[PDB]
Amino acid sequence: SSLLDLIWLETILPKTTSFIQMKMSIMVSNQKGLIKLYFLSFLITIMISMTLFN
Amino acid sequence: IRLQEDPDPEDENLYEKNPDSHGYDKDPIVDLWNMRVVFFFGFSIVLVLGSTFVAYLPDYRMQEWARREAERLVKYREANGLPLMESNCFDPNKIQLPE
Amino acid sequence: HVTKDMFPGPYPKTPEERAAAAKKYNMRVEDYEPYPDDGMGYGDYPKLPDRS
Amino acid sequence: MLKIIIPTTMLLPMTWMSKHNMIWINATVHSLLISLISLSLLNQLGENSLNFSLTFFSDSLSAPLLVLTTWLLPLMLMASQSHLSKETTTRKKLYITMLILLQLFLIMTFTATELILFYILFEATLVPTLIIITRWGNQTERLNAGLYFLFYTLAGSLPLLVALVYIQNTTGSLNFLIIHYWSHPLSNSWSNIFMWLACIMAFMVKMPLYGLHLWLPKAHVEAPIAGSMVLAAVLLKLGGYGMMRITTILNPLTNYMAYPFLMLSMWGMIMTSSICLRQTDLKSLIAYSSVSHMALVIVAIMIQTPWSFMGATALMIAHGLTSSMLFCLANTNYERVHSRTMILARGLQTLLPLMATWWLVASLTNLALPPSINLIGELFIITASFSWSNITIILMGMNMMITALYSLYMLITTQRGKYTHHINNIKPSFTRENALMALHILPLLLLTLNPKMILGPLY
Amino acid sequence: KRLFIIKPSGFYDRRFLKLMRFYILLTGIPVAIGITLVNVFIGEAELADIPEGYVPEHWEYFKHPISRW
Amino acid sequence: AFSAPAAYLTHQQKVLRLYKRALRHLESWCVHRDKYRYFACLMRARFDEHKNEKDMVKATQLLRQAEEEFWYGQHPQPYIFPESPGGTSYERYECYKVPEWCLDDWHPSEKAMYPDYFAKREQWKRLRRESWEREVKQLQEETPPGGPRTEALPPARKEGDLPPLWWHIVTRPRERPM
Amino acid sequence: SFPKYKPSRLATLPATLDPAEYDISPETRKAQAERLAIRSRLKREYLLQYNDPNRLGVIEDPALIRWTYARSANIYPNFRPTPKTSLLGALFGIGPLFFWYYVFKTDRDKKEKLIQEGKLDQTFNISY
Amino acid sequence: PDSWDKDVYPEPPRRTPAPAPQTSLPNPVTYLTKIFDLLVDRPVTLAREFIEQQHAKNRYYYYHREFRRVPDITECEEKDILCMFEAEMQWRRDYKVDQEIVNIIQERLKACQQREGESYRQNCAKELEQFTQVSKAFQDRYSDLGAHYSARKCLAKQKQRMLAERKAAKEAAA
Amino acid sequence: DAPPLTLEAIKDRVLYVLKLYDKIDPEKLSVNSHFMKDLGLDSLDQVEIIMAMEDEFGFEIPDIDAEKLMCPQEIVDYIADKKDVYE
Ligand SMILES: CCCCCCCCCCCCCCCCCC(=O)OC[C@H](COP(=O)([O-])OCC(O)COP(=O)([O-])OC[C@@H](COC(=O)CCCCCCCCCCCCCCCCC)OC(=O)CCCCCCCCCCCCCCCCC)OC(=O)CCCCCCCCCCCCCCCCC
Ligand SMILES: CCCCCCCCCCCCCCCCCC(=O)OC[C@H](COP(=O)([O-])OCC[N+](C)(C)C)OC(=O)CCCCCCCCCCCCCCCCC
Ligand SMILES: CCCCCCCCCCCCCCCCCC(=O)OC[C@H](COP(=O)([O-])OCC[N+](C)(C)C)OC(=O)CCCCCCCCCCCCCCCCC
Ligand SMILES: CCCCCCCCCCCCCCCCC[C@@H](O)O[C@H](CO[C@H](O)CCCCCCCCCCCCCCC)COP(=O)(O)OCC[N+](C)(C)C
Ligand SMILES: CCCCCCCC/C=C/CCCCCCCC(=O)OC[C@H](COP(=O)(O)OCCN)OC(=O)CCCCCCC/C=C/CCCCCCCC
Ligand SMILES: *P(=O)(O)OCC(C)(C)[C@H](O)C(=O)NCCC(=O)NCCSC(=O)CCCCCCCCCCCCC
Repeated sequence: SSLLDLIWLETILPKTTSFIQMKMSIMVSNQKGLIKLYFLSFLITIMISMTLFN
Repeated sequence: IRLQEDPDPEDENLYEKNPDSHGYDKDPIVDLWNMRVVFFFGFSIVLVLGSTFVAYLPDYRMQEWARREAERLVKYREANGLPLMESNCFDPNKIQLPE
Repeated sequence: HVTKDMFPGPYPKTPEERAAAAKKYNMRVEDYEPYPDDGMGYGDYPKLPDRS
Repeated sequence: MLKIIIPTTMLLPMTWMSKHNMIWINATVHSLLISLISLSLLNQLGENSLNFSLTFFSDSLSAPLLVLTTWLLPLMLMASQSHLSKETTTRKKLYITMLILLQLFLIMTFTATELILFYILFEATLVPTLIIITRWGNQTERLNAGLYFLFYTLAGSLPLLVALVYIQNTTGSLNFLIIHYWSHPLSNSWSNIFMWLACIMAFMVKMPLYGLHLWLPKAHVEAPIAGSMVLAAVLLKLGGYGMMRITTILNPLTNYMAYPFLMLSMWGMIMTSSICLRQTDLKSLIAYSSVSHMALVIVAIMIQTPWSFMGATALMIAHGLTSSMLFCLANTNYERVHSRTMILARGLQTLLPLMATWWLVASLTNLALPPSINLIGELFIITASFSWSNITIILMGMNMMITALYSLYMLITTQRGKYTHHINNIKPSFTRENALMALHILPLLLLTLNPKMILGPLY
Repeated sequence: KRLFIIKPSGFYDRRFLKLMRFYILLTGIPVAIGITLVNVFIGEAELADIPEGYVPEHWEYFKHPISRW
Repeated sequence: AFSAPAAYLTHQQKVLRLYKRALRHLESWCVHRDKYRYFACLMRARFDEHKNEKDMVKATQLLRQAEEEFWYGQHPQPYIFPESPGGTSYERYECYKVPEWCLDDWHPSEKAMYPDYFAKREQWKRLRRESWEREVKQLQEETPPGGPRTEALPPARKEGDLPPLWWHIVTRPRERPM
Repeated sequence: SFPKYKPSRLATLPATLDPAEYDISPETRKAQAERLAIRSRLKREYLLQYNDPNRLGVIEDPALIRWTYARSANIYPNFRPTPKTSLLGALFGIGPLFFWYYVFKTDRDKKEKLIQEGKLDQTFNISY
Repeated sequence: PDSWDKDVYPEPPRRTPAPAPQTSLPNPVTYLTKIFDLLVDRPVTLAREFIEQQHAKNRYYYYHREFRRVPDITECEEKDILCMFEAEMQWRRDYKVDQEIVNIIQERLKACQQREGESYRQNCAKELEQFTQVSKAFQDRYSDLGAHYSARKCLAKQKQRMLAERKAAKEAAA
Repeated sequence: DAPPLTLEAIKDRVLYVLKLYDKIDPEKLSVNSHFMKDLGLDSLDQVEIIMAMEDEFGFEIPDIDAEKLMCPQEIVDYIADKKDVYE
């Protein structure tokens, strides 16, 4: 009941996936809205697209 | 307190106003007729009629037909010395094995 | 009628927390003893004697 | 199947145009009429299924489930009318509409002749269930329960959609008759392994398989009475029906990919019975009992023999009826004392005699007491598993012992003993509640009388 | 001397049992009477070879009169 | 069971309970009445021998030694009265005990079957309802500001009053209800 | 003298044999008085609510609520992954699965070997 | 009786010994049998005679359905759905008939064992051999087809069995 | 089954037992005489009296309640109250 059903079977599928999604969501949405920053990101993306993709 | 919230009302008892209550509704007449329709339809109609319908369902699974066919085949085979159960479901003459 | 502060909580770390937990469970501070913090999820629930 | 589908789509306008005090009466009467009409599907053939048209067909496996759904709707109506007295007329009509939509989707699911339509409908069953749970549940945990249920089921089912469209592209048709007559062996390869995994994992999540079951205690405990009744009686049987239907094309890969699922099902059946032994909540106890029974059904389907399929079908029907009855009894006791703790209310044997009799009969049917169809299905599954291997008897015997132990423990704790001194609001059992219990139990005994009606096509 | 026996209300359980028995026997008794009369008077069919050139119906392929109906 | 327990057992109470328990187990060993009388007189002689002791530490030591001796020499299957907790007839009638709150939920026809009893029951209910405020006021007047330090309850200090917290004690189910 | 009694987990020490019962400090008496006072306060509250004529319902038990909450809902938030928890979870949730897999796989391998070798008594084994 | 075929359901001729009493005491079994005949057998016989007389007034018949043979899965072409369906239905009906044949033989075996009683081991050797042959053939035909059995799977199993037999015969003749 | 008890029967039986006790003079024994103050007994004698009453009536008086039964009338009232005797 406790160790398997309520702790580890909760830790493997539903809790770890939710934690990963929350962390990635915070990482993606943690932007200060600076055009300089994301336009430099645009420049990096343009260079990567030009070079890596052939 | 942080809200203007109603207090939790006390639980209501149907037997308080209607001593002979079936528990279906507050109105006595509607309660009685709900009980009547539930009991009549459910018990009488569904239980009795559906159960006798299932009991007297026609033998579409061919249990009796299969028994009669097996009896005829056993009679024919044992009356002529043939095996009662064939060793092959299909004909080796009609089966062409690869070489 | 039970308030949110009258529910089992985390493992008590300080004497203030232990005193609050003992008061919560209607138990004396000296008689209150939580399960060891092994990460098994007991929390601040008291470890009453194993008798029936 | 239109003679059954259309009456439900007419039940909807009846519910929305009835008077405020006649909605329950009309819905119950016409649901019983629809059930009586749907009893005709039990006249099955001995060679092939009943192919009504290009879209809907009925089989010896689909018929008992349809009859169970049509019979279960009025019982849900009775319980809902019990616990929804103070709701407004519009919300009562909305609740009845949700129940009607769920029944309609279940009927179309069990009668769908194509795999993609079956997928669409058995996914459509989530929306009314989620609305019912997250809207008319009592506790704060209904939201989390609905999230768990929805996301478990969908994470299971999306790869099933991908597998179905891939199978359609590869073979040309998803029609069940075509995929059965034109079935070809599944070679041992990673691609076939992952197709097998997609299909079987979707249906295992729906079953639920051990290790994929948390959503079941969460949803069943926190759902209203009607939601709990439909979740255990029918919605759990979608996985078994799908696995019986889908395993046609998965051979001979099933002979080798079934080991992890068989081990999980057996050991988790033991584990969930043991969990039932030490449960402080009655609804949780019933939910874990459901988990154990569906794990046994999973074992039967995975071993995949003609004797296992019959036992699986019988166990599905019997478990549906028994779980509905147990949930109804627990809901009555909850309505008495407004709490789900099992040891809070005791002495109910001396406070409510006939309800104690209903409890005793339900507990006797929960454990495999012969000649009940519960025992018939369980014994067929146990014998098939014994033929599969000779230690499955050890596992099944342990499970049966723990099943009897926890069933009688629930009965003794809830009924026997001395009543709680301070609980003085336990009014005499209502005629409605007693009629609900009688309508739950009598069909079980009649099916015991006539067992071949629920043994599936393999009979 | 006789002492009062304190018991829970059994009127509601007795009423439910009476109503359930009545509604089961409301249709059960007529069904039993009809089945008995059918069995006694309109007995079961006798198995016989199909006459040459005759095509019977399915209800003529079934035996019991109620199943044939 | 009718007396509120104290915070502790005194030395005299401990030794008296040991005396009674030892006599009971000796009677279990000595089935016959004359033999039991002989050995019980010897046991009381031992207790009289140790009756006078100025050193309470030595008295406690003797009590501990006697307790160890009893635990070694106890009857594994002592005699227990049928109604006593270990008895064969213990708690047999707990299923027949039904309360008056269950009684008042009866149908009007069931109530009318017993006209005279329910009149006295209504008189009892009026007596209960007319005294609760006095009972609770008396309880809150006598208790210390800190709170009750024991489970004892006060009597009725006035002529027209009833002892507080009396309803369930008075109306508890009979020993043989049915 | 007489043989000593060794208390166990499932056969505890009797109260009359506890050495702590014969060494009573004045602090112990104060602790006992405090425990009795706590019990008396709880008993008084319960008896007041139980003998209230106007009460119709269940007297809520905060102790019962705490017990049912700790047994069910307060387990995961207080769970920390430690070596002990990890080892116990791995053992109790994996070892039985692989053990039964090994047992059944060996049994079925032996059965299949016998079937292929054609020296297994399969006569009358019609039902499967 | 004429209800069932005596050749399909064999039964040895009964040999009831003639009673040869050796005591002057009355026979309580004989007296009780006479009372049973006078109190039960005659009333039930009269009731059944009335019932049969009622039945004879409204006599009607029911027939046994006949199925003509259709080409089987061996004759069916590959992915010919109509012929495949016909062959599958015929194979299923034949499977049911074979199951009932095995049931008939098993019933015969059980009845012979019970009839022979204390000497069933020797006197029932004839019925045990028939059951052995029937069970062996039935198992060889429908042993491990599976839950989703079909005429194609049974044909494949028969082909495998025939290939094994041909290989064994060729090895023996080599 | 068994005939019901009465207050008079309980009193007669307890006085019977106490008069068969050899440390109590039956002439100076009344239903209101105290075991310690005016009968001259002690704690062990009171324990023996309680055990004798337990044997007489076939039920056990708990030790917490037995210590306070210091009078034959108190014993009668306790036994009648436990046995539900009101006449
Ligand atoms: C109160 C609440 C209850 C709730 C219950 C739960 C909920 C229930 C829900 C509803 C359920 C619905 C069920 C539907 C059932 C449908 C009917 C059905 O399937 O019937 C089956 C079947 C019907 O057969 P069929 O296929 O229609 O036709 C049979 C033949 O082909 C043709 O037969 P035939 O041509 O030979 O003629 C036969 C004819 C005529 O037969 C006779 O006449 C035979 C007797 C003749 C005796 C004559 C004696 C002499 C009298 C005159 C003497 C005068 C002279 C005296 C001289 C004195 C001496 C000098 O009799 C009949 O037809 C019998 C009809 C029986 C109808 C049964 C209906 C059941 C109830 C349905 C409704 C449900 C609700 C309850 C209603 C209750 C109503 C009461 O009937 C039976 O099985 C009847 C019983 C069988 C015999 C008794 C049992 C024997 C068991 C022995 C073994 C076990 C022993 C060990 C015990 C355990 C261990 C200790
Ligand atoms: C060769 C002939 C063979 C037999 C053929 C039989 C054919 C019968 C044809 C007539 C049927 C319709 C009339 C009777 C209907 C039942 C009434 C009854 O019994 O009431 C008594 C019972 C008991 O009556 P009561 O308890 O109210 O009255 C007792 C008497 N007093 C007034 C003194 C109190 O009625 C009820 O309980 C009422 C419940 C609700 C009934 C609603 C009926 C709606 C209309 C009928 C719908 C039927 C649908 C069936 C399903 C579909 C078809 C399978
Ligand atoms: C004491 C009472 C009885 C008195 C008897 C007096 C002596 C009579 C002597 C002669 C008896 C026979 C005379 C007629 C002969 C022909 C019989 C006949 O027609 O047989 C036809 C057939 C015979 O089989 P058949 O295969 O020959 O069919 C021929 C069909 N005909 C002739 C009509 C074209 O028998 C039956 O069908 C059996 C009777 C009907 C069974 C089903 C009844 C259902 C009733 C309704 C159920 C409930 C519905 C409502 C539900 C909701 C309620 C609220
Ligand atoms: C208060 C005291 C209680 C006990 C006493 C009650 C009164 C006495 C009752 C005694 C009954 C004891 C058992 C004896 C039963 C006799 C009748 C029984 O034997 O008949 C069965 C009849 O079986 C029925 O089929 C059972 C009906 C099953 C109904 C299923 C449920 C009905 C719909 C309910 C909807 C719920 C759906 C649930 C999921 C599907 C046997 O079937 P069968 O031998 O062949 O019938 C012969 C007729 N033939 C030859 C023409 C076929
Ligand atoms: C799939 C379908 C298969 C075919 C089905 C065919 C059958 C059709 C089924 C018809 C449904 C039967 C009616 C349903 C129950 C009706 C409920 C009802 O009667 O209402 C209660 C009703 C009115 O509402 P009140 O209680 O007064 O509320 C007042 C609020 N101030 O109560 C009463 O007072 C009425 C009392 C006398 C009426 C008695 C009615 C008896 C029932 C029989 C009438 C039906 C006629 C038969 C037609 C047969 C057609 C085949
Ligand atoms: P009343 O209030 O007058 O009671 C007098 C008392 C006893 C309270 C004294 O005032 C008192 O406290 N005296 C000093 C303390 C004392 O007496 N200590 C010793 C008493 S215990 C003792 O001596 C027991 C020894 C013999 C009995 C041992 C029992 C073991 C045998 C049992 C065997 C089990 C089966 C037979």
